[PDB]
Amino acid sequence: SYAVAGALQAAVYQQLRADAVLAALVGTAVYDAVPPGPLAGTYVSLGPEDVADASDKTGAGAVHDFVISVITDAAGFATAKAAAAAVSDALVGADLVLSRGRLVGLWFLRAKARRVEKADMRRIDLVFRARVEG
Amino acid sequence: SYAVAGALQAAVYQQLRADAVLAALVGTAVYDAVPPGPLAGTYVSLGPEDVADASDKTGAGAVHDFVISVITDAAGFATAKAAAAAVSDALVGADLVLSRGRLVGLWFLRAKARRVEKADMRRIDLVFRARVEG
Amino acid sequence: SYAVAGALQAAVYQQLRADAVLAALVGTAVYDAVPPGPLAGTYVSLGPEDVADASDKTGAGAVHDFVISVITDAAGFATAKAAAAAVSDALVGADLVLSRGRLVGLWFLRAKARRVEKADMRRIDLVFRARVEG
Amino acid sequence: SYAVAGALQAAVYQQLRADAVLAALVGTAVYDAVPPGPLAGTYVSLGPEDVADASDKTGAGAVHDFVISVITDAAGFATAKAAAAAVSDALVGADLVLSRGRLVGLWFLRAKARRVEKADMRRIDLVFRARVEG
Amino acid sequence: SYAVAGALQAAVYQQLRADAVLAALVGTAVYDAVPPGPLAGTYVSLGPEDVADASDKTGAGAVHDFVISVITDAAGFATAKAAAAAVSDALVGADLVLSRGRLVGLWFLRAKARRVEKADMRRIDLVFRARVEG
Amino acid sequence: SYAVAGALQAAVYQQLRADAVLAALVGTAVYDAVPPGPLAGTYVSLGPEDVADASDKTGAGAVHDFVISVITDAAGFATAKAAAAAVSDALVGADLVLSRGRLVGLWFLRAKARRVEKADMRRIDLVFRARVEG
Amino acid sequence: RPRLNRLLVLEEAVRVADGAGGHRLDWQAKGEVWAEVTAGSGSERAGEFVTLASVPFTIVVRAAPVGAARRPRPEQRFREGARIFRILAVAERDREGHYLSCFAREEVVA
Amino acid sequence: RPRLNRLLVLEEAVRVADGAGGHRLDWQAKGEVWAEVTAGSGSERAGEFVTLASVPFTIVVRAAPVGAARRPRPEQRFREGARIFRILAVAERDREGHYLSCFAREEVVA
Amino acid sequence: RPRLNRLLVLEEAVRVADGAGGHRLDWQAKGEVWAEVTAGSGSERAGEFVTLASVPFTIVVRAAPVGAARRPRPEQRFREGARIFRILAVAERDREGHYLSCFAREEVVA
Amino acid sequence: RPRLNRLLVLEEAVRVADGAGGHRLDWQAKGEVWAEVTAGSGSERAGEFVTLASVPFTIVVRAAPVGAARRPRPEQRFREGARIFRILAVAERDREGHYLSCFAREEVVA
Amino acid sequence: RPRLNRLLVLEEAVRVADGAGGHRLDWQAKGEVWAEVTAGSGSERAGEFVTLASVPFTIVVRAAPVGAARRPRPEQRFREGARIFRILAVAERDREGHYLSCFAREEVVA
Amino acid sequence: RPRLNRLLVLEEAVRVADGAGGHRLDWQAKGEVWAEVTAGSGSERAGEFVTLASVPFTIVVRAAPVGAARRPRPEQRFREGARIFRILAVAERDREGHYLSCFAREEVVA
Repeated sequence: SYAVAGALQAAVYQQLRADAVLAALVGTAVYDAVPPGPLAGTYVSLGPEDVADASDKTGAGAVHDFVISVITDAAGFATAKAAAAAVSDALVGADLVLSRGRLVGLWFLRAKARRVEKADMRRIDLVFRARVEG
Repeated sequence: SYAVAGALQAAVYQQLRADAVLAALVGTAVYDAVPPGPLAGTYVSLGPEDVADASDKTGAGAVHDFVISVITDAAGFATAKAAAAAVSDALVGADLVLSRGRLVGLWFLRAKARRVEKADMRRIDLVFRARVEG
Repeated sequence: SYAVAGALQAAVYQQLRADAVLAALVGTAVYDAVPPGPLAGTYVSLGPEDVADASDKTGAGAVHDFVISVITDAAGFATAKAAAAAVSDALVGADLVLSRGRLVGLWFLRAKARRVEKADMRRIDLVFRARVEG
Repeated sequence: SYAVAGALQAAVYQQLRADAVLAALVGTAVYDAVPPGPLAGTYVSLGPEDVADASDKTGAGAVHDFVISVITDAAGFATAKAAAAAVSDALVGADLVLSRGRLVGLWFLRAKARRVEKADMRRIDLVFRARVEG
Repeated sequence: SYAVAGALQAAVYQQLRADAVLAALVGTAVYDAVPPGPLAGTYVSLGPEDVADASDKTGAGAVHDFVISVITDAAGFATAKAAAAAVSDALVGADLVLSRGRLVGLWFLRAKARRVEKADMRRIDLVFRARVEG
Repeated sequence: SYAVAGALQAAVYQQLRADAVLAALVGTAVYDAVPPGPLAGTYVSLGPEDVADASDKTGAGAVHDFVISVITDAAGFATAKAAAAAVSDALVGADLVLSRGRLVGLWFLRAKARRVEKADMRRIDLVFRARVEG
Repeated sequence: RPRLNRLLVLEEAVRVADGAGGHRLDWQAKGEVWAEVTAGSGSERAGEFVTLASVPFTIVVRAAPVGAARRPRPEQRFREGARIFRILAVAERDREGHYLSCFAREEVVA
Repeated sequence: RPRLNRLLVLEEAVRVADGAGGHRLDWQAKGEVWAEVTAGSGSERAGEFVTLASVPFTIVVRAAPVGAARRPRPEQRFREGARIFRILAVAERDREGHYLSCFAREEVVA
Repeated sequence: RPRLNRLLVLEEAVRVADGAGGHRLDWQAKGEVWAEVTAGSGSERAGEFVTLASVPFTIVVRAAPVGAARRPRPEQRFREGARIFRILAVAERDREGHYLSCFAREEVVA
Repeated sequence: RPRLNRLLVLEEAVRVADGAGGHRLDWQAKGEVWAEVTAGSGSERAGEFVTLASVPFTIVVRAAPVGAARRPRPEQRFREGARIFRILAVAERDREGHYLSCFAREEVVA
Repeated sequence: RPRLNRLLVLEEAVRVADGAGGHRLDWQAKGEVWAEVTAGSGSERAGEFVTLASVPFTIVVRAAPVGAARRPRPEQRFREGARIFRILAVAERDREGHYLSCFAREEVVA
Repeated sequence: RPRLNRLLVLEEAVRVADGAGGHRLDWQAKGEVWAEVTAGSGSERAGEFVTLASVPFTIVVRAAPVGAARRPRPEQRFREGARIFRILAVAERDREGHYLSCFAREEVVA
């Protein structure tokens, strides 16, 4: 998107699947591309960001408002909350390492939670603001 | 959603199904996941919140605007009002106990009321603001 | 919706079907639940409110923006105007009696008027602001 | 809608079909309810108002933003302009007589013009502001 | 729409099909009503205005925001740009002659450009502000 | 769109397909019109601008907010990021040469990134602000 | 060819125009036709605030020239007792032109 | 012609009006009919917050005049044990008028 | 093969262009064709502010080369008395090319 | 009449309620049925972020009274090895009542 | 098997690329095929600002390997005189592979 | 029973995971199947910025157990030369289980 967005999704994927919680609560089912197979059904997904172009005369940066959705096949979605709670416990104030530039603050934004389809699957989006500096 | 959202829906479900009114007006039909069977038809439902990220330098919190819908198969929906009146009598200024952090004020917000489908079923949403502190 | 909404729709239904005009202009066809039969076709309907939560530290109230629609099978909808004129003559500055709390002012708001379907039926919504005090 | 709306559509229908222009440009095809037959095809239509409730402590009034559409089966819609020009020449600053109250100013508002369906028929809405006093 | 709109579309059609550029770039394919035949496929179209009612106590005028679309069957739409560039070169600061009143300034507004259907045809709208004085 | 838009898309197409990166990351698959064949599947597309008419008394200009989308058939869209990163590395502060007038600043704007269809293809729009001077 | 068995009281409304341009309907009765009424697949349909129950009901009557009283125009409705059948369109079912398909609703409020 | 084999307890609700204009339903039982129940293509349907499982179930009973107790109006529902069949519409299936098609749902919450 | 029985007055409008670019139609008559008119399933359709009653009416005439007067172009309309049949498209029904399907509406305001 | 050839392990989940009102499913196995599985027209369907591949799969088993273990309720799912067939609805296929149509998905992520 | 009777001038456009990335089409003619043209149900379709009249026109030609001149690619269009038939897709109609279904429009502006 | 005549090179992509969670596909070839390819009704479909030409192409191969190499999973695609057939779903066409319906696209950019 902006130049940092190649490295940002890579590093927030690496801070995920390293937290001990959400590894005993989701498992290995944290991905962007879905591994085809049986579709385990309590995964998360980390793809849709958008940029709010916060830049400079000398240099330029980006505000990545990336969405991490939590999808859960369970009957209620109290299961999907603690998995999303372990997302938000892992990412606000992250201070991680990027491959192009660095980020300065990984804050938290709106996080809606609803039934996507036939009321069988439950999507909890989690928008995180990622002010990165190129 | 935010870290408190695992405990918030759990505690507002426990303050429901303990009020004496709405137990003689709905019954045991307060849930998130629907118990399959005959579908009694005068239930409520407590799932869709969203967060408005009110946080701090030192610590962080959340504004959960959770929706409690009231669904009713009766011909008119004066039956659905008093069940929703017993929702709102049970929740504004609740001062309940959470498992992760605590809430500081459970206020009241917009509460629309309409016919969802074929004008046979009537949905009364009730948005409550839940400023919780992690 | 809010606690007064059980009594508000009940009392505005009772001030309707007591006005002499709209009793010679609609008849007994003022309802929420439709009486099944032949569908007379020049009815009104009083169900969809929504609340704008005007409350207090000490006590709480509500702003019910309830919609009273006027439906008419006549070819033109000059017939539907005077029935809606007799709605608005009956309700602005009503000062009626409620069963839970009281209202302080039943004002008037937007009132759109259009063809709902196939241009055979004509819907005149009439939004009235009902600031009630619990 | 408001109490004046029974008399307002009646009087703006009577100022129409009395202008000499639009009587030689449309004919007798000014109506709300369509006379069934062959559908002449260069008519106008005067039904959909909405109210913006401009009222008082002592007395009450209304802002009727009524829409007069111009429909035309001609290939181009330069024919529909002069018919709509004869609408607007007939109504801005009208100072007509009502049966319930009076109006104080019949101004002019937005007037969009587009193809409704299959690009065969052309709709020119003409919104007129009618501040009436009950 | 307003009274000038009968003469405005007539005069902006006459300033088109008189520019030397867009006559060697479109041809005779500038119209409102489509001449039926083979549909040449690199036409423009001048019909949908809307009015923003800029008027007076003494006299009245209009702000016609008319849309001139450019449609092109070519594979890319660099062909459609120069035809739209020859539209905008012909109309901003036009100072033309009307039949009802006159215009005072024919400015330029937003001009979006996209694929309408199946990504085979490309529509370049060009909104021009026409402050006319009746 | 505006007069410069014939030359603007031509010059931003020429600065693309000349960068060394995105030539080893996309290839020759940078176009507006799609070359029919096998549809390689990791292309970009540069067509939909819109104008925000920033002009003058003496002279006139345009704000072209052109969209360059990145489409990718890969399973994840980390591949589509670095191709879009090589777009944004090629265009912000471009200072290129136009055929009609010149541009003064080619800045960066919002850049959303999502799954278009069946979640098989991934679209990364990249809106760039192009303040050109005619 | 259709077997006509129902008696449908055809009804046409006179249009008393009001002051605003809208006509007021009366639905005065017209002479009775004979018809067959063939049902379609019916299901309830969302009205305004009414859960109206509708069924398609292709009604077949005999024909007439268009300027005759016996033609059901789509202005008109049928009525068998208290069951009003609206007329959607009339369509000249037969090849030789002896029979007219009508199209109905029977929207009972339910 | 239909082979009637199921016993469906027809049920009509009396409408006790409340103060607000909405009637309260009771679903007191009515006399039992005999019917065939022919299924349609069924699939689950998104309710309010319920993933309701529905099947079309064209039910065929015998007929009566419209002012008789034996007609299922679309107000009413059928019930076979604990399986409530709503009535969408009634449509007079037979040509001679002996049989009525009904239209059902069987919305089980699932 | 189709049995042609109706006389349809084919009508083509001359396009007098106005000053704004829009042509003005006249619908001067053209020579009469013979045709069959086969109805489709008709229902009323929401117009602008008119509840227009439409039926599909596949009309079949004989054929001609495309630069001949006898071809109904989709510019044109048919008219039988006062019943105007618009032409949606013409489609060359026959395999050998003797007959043309047309496609009509008969939108009566109703 | 259907020829039953597949062995489908019927599975019913016990609903351990959590504190928030949502039950937790286990999908403990139930006894095995015999069934035929007839495919429908299948195509991939847009899931959440998954391009789920679905096929209709009308499954036909034998019947039972509604309060019996052998009835597949639409709560339950089938499973043949690792191919889970959800149940959309059950619909009593046979006229005499010997066979039940089920309705499946087989949503493989693909 | 199809009876081929029309002569369709197949046309392929050379793509002269412009400076902006968009190719400019020429529609130079290619060699003529023989084909049958079977119409579909046609109706007018809302274009941009044109009320385009379209008909489906499944065109059947003979086959070739995919790297041959005789295959109509969906890049190309047919043209019989002044009636341009676009090509939507080509689909290999025959089982043995002798015949190709094409898919056309004939969008006349009307 | 299907007559298998085409040679389709079945292809399965190995999923080399990148750092961000997205796998990178290779589409290494797998062993070749024999199949019939039956076309469906095809028309061009709006892609992203491409006017993609698609046809349904129900492909029928022989069967295998689900943990075998010969089953086309919907992960995989077919390829005949340069004509890639995606796989939408696989659905076990035969009653006895000898044949599998696949579902394809052949999206050529056109």
